[PDB]
Order: sequence, then C-alpha cells, then structure tokens
Amino acid sequence: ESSFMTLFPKYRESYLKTIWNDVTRALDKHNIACVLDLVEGSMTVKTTRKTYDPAIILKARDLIKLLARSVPFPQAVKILQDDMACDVIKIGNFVTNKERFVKRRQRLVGPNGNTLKALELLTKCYILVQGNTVSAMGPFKGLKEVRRVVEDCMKNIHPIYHIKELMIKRELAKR
Amino acid sequence: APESVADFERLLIGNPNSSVVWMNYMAFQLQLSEIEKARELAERALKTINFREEAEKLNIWIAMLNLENTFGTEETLEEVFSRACQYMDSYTIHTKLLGIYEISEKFDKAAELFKATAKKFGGEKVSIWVSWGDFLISHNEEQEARTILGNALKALPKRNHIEVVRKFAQLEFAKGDPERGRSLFEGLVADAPKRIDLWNVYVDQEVKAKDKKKVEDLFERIITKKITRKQAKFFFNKWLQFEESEGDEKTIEYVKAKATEYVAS
Amino acid sequence: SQVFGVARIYASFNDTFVHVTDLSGKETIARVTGGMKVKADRDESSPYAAMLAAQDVAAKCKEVGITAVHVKIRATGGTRTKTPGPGGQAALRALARSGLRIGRIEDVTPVPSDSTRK
Amino acid sequence: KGISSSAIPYSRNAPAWFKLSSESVIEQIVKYARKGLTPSQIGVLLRDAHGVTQARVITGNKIMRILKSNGLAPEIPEDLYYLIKKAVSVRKHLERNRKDKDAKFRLILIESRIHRLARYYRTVAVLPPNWKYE
RNA sequence: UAGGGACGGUCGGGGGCAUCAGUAUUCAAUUGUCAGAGGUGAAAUUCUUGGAUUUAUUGAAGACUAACUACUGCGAAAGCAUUUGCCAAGGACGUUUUCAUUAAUCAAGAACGAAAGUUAGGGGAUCGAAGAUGAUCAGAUACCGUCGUAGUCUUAA
Repeated sequence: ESSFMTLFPKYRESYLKTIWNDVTRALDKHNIACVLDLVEGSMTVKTTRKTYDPAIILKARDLIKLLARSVPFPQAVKILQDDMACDVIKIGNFVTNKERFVKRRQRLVGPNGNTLKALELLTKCYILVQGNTVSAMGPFKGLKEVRRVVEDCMKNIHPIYHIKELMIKRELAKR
Repeated sequence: APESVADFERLLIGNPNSSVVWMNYMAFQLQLSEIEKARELAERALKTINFREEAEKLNIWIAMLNLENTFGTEETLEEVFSRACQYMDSYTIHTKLLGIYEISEKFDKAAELFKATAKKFGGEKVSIWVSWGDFLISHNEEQEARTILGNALKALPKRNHIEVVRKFAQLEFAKGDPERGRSLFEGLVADAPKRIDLWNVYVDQEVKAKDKKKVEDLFERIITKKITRKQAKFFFNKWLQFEESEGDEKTIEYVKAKATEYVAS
Repeated sequence: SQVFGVARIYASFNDTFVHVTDLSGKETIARVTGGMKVKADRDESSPYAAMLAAQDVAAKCKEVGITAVHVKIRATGGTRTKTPGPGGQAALRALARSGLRIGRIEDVTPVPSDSTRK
Repeated sequence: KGISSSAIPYSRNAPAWFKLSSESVIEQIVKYARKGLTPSQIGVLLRDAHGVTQARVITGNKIMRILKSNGLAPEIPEDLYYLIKKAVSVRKHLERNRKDKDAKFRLILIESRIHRLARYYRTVAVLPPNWKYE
C-alpha cells in the first residue's frame, strides 16, 4: 500500500477537471488510482490491490506534480514509460542582483525562444524555465545535458556555446 | 597631578577629553582606595571625551578594563568590553578583552577568548589566527599553534594564508623551533613559487635568528635563480651582508659572483 | 509472518546501488552495486545492470531469510541532480519480480536545505 | 510623500458646547508646562482630556506666546530641540557599533536638517549667534 | 491637498550587535559488508582488501538560509530572506497637537560598496607591506628613522 499527493494552485482546476478522465484512463491501464480534490486543491494517487508494478507509483507521483507544475497532459503522460524522467534545476541561488538574474534567465530562454527550442530539439527534452527554477522532462542523457547547460548558463558563458557543442557532439557521434 | 575626586574635577577644566590623564587619575584613585570614584571617573572619561572620537572612548574602555583586571571583577571587564563594543567594533572589543585576560594571566579565559575570536573573526580574517598563534605560542605548544592557525586559515580565505604562513615561520624563528620555521619557510616558498617574497622572508628570518649558513646560502640560490639583475643583486647583497656579519668574506664575494653570473645572460 | 529488510537503493547517475540492511540499518546484507554485474563502464547505470544486481541481492536475501523489504529509494541529492537515475525503477521491479515482497516506498534523497554554492 | 496633516475647521469660534472657562485653560497650560512638558504635548493633552479644540481659538493667542507671557519660555525651540536629541541619540548609537554605516548616512541627514532651521533661527534671531551646534 | 517637529497604533527579507535553529557538504572516529567506486559522449588523473563506495551512530569545521518566494515588501543606491533579544533609525496613515516660510534644483568634497585581481613570460628606475635595526611607556614589530622581497610596470588567461 502506498499513497502520494501534490497540491496544485487554484488557477489550474478548470484544466485539470477537463483532462482528469484521461488521467484516470492513463493510470488505470497501470492499475493505480488517483483522485483530485477541488475544495482543498490537491491531487493524490494511491496504489490499489491490483497493482503489480511497484515503481509506477513513483512515476504517477511525478505525473501529478508535473500537472501541478503546469506541463500539458500529452506532454506529461510520457513519464509513464520507463525511458523518461523529470528534473528540477534550481537557478535562484547563483547570482545576487535581480537585473543580472533576469537577464541571464532571459538569456536561457532566448530571443524569440530560439535558444530554448533548439535546446529541446538537441536534448530531446521538454524544458520550462519558470520563476526561479527550470523544470525538464526527458531521457537521462538529456537531463544531464540540460543540467550542465542551465547551471553553466547561470554562470557567464552563453548557452549558444552549449548548443554549438551539442550539434558538434551529435554529428561527431554520428561516425 | 590630578589624583582625587575633587582636584581632578577642578583641574580637568582645560582638557575634558584627557584619556591618558583620566586613566592615570582613575588608577591613582584605585591606589588611593577609591574604587567607586575610580570607576565613576573611568565611565565618565568617555562621556567627557568627544562623541565622534572613537579612539578616546576605546582608551577609556581599556582603562576601565585594566582597572577591572587589576583590582575589579570579570563582570566589570565584560561590561568594559560591552562598553568597548559600545565604544568600538565588536571584534576589536573582544580582542581587548583577550588582552585584558592575558594581562590578568587567566589561561582558560585567554583560550576561551582566542576560541571566540577563532570562530567568528577566524572565519572572517587572519587576525584571530594571529591571536590563536600568540596564545598557544605563549602557552608553548607550537604544534597546537600551527594547527589552530591552519584551521583558521581553512575557515578564512587562503589568499592571505601565504603571508600567514610566512608570519608563522617568522614567529617560529623568533621564539619557537628553527627546523619547523625552515619547514614552514619551504612550504611558503612552495606556495609562492613565482614570488621571492617568501624567499626573502625566510632569509631575513634566518639572519634574524642567526642562521647565517641557512640565510646566505638560500639567498645565494635565490640570487643565482631565475631572477633579473636587480632581483639578483638585492638578494646577493643581503646574503653578502649576512655573510660579512657572520665573518665570511670569500662567501660574500661568491654571492656577488653568482649575482654577476645570473645578471649576464 | 514476513520478516523485513530495507532496500536502501541508490539510483545515482553513472551507478546504481542495492544494499539491503536489516531494519535498523546498522547491519548490512547483500550489497551488489551495479557496476560489478556487467561492466562496459557505461552500462553501470543501466536497467539491465540494476535488475542483475537486484536479482542476486534477492537471492542472498532469500538465503538469509528475509521475505519482505521496506524500500528506500535515494537519488544522488545534495547540490546535484536530485532525481533517481535509470536503475531505481528497475531495481525494485526486479526485487518484486524475484519473489521478495515490497513495502513502504519512500524518497530519502538528501534535499540539501539551503546549501553551499557561493 | 503623502498628504497627512490636520484640518483646522472653518470656525474661529468657541465650539458652543465648551462651557469651560477661558482662563482656567491658561492655568492648566502653565500647570503642565511647569511640571515640565513640551508645547506639542500641552496642546494634545488639552485637546484630549480637558477638551479644547486648539487654544489659539479659545484663549487669546497661541501657547508658545502664552508660555512666553507667563514667563515659562524654552531655552531652544521645540523642533530644533528634538532634532538635537535625535542627533545625539544616533551619535551615541554610532560611537557604539562602528559598523552601522546606514546610521552614519542618516546622521548626515539629521545634521544637514539641523543646519537648515538652525540658520533660520539665527536669521530670525530666536536663539542668538555664537550657537554652533555644540 | 508648501515645509519642519511632536504624539499614537503600527509596518518592513532597512541596518548594527548578540543569540538560536536547520539540513546538506567536507573531514574524522566507531561498526556492518566486500571489490570495485568517481567521472565522462566515451575515457583518464584520482580513491581502493591499515577496506574504498554504500549503510548506521556520532563529533568537528566553514559556509548558507531549500521549498514558502510573488511583475510582492523594505532601503538613497549598491542591495536585503532562520528564531529570539537589544540598540538606535525610517516610511505610510491617524491628528480640531506645535513652529510659522523655516522652501525647490543642481558646479567642489564623502561614506558606500555590484565593483575587481583566475595563471604564465618579462623589465625593476622609484616606492615597498613581510623580515630586521635605536629611545617613549609595568607593557609598544605602530610613532620617529632606514636596508630591504613580491608588488607597484607590462602582456594573454
């Protein structure tokens, strides 16, 4: 028997109410139950008696906290297969002043989103720079690459250096 | 002189901020068996001194602290340090408390003051490391002194730890172990391999502790080492002065010979 | 009727550890860290290495007598990745598949609590 | 900066509920002032307890003039006095923890605000020259 | 519905000192177990049968204040997030309190600090901390006076 729970902000309930039946169909195929509470604003997920995969409660936990941290349902469901995981990079504790912090964070996003979209294409990940953290879904090599590019982007070196060396390493691993 | 509760108050009309004269009047009252009027004078000295002149208030605090360490109480010395903290920076006030404890010859209170320094100011800078080295050197344990200095140098930055090691080596040449001083000198010359600021420090410390065959030979190696003409001639002239102070004319000539060998390339 | 060990599995990047102590944790039983079952020096964090390590861990747990295991899954934590690697799911899947009963999933990765990077 | 002050009424008259005497106000004022109380505190206590609106309306003239005509004058005006004591309080606090630069900056502000109304009072010659901020 | 000052209940991650707590990290001690464990796209330097890595119990160190944390707050700006206490301070509001033009803007000068020294070749003319030399004081490496090393000068990181 196992049970996890996240609690989600109030503005998400009209979206989670919509996609909740699809959540129930994507977890009942793994034989694991889940409720969402609209009066306390939470999503809990419980291992039932018919559950024979014990690791799936961890991925269901990651799923409901991704639905908390605002990643779309068809983007979020890919946790349920094995070669996919979350990472939550922490960026707030690198530089002191607000001006340089938001300029390096906007540098991590990119002009028109080009840096972030090219990083998603290279690392095969789903990346959300949000607030003072950076969430990411992907394979584990992609998580390792996105952690090094974000933690080196909070230091002074421009992330398009890492996009360039990722293209170099892809076409240099293709031999 | 002004040495009472009436004559000092009458004669202090010309200079009310008289820190040394107020300290002497308070010590004269305490020798005159008036501790109450002595402490009243020691507390009103900083009040009769100016407000912006912090050094006079620190001097009145040190005077009340010395009177409390001589014929007063440790609570009055702590008030004197809180008073020192009410007259100046807290780390300097606690260092004045450590000095009053060293004057009162309390070894446990001196070690507690050096530890309270080596935590806060030991993580801040190297003055607490110097204080811990002073306390353990007066306690005659150079191993524990070097251990506390290395611990405080690890707690603080390491960019001044080279000058801290040179100061530890000079203190060990002064009143410690000469082999330990030469070992710390070699470690400092290793940490500053590009700078001969540790080489001249080692040579000056050995020549000060009368290690002539050490100082002149190491300075001759430094003068014939990878140095310029001025950097070679200064070290070779210092080594020749040390060798002539020892009585070595041919070695003083060979120092200049190595200088002429290294300056011409 | 069941007697419980505790799994203490550690799914870092670059390795996976399966280290099933007794219920206190003072006395360890059957550590078979991943990078020893099969090593190409890359596959040490792989699900195949994790399930090999979990299967002979469960073999030695069955020969000692432990039939069920409270499982504690730990990522590399600290000021680092904080998410479990590829082997944390595969280790406890193989421990459940190889006859050993599973209880009490919990994450004991070291959330660093206002850590040290400046 | 904000609009936070008092709104004096249109009436310059007695409030017509104020049955109390127009001289016992002055006796109460000099009672508080020679038990040693500053004129702003005189006015606010006379407002609050022995309730007058303000004593320039009910008495003849304002209360610093009442104290000066009753022989009860201040050595130094009230604003300058409170700024002097705030400056010396923060100076004693500064000669204490010598690392409160912030208090050093606001001591610069308090002394620069001493000198403004000090030279105002010199040009009006309320308190005389040869007064040079101790 | 210019300005200043007092009062009142306050407000704030504004400041200074002291105190308290937190879990990481690093190191050490004690076990349990055995052969590998870091790290990488792979590897390697490194750590290792006086037992590493992991696990449990502690202890010490220096930091730092996870989430909560916001187009929110405070500060003149740089900036400021643990508790508690002290020291002063500041702002908005309330005011039928007080003074009565006490006012606005910026040429010199300063405290602040975001505000710096990552590794190497080279010239040292001057200066020069570090080190040492004579008197002041129960106690004086500062004071006064000099010899003297890096550095102060330059170039890339």
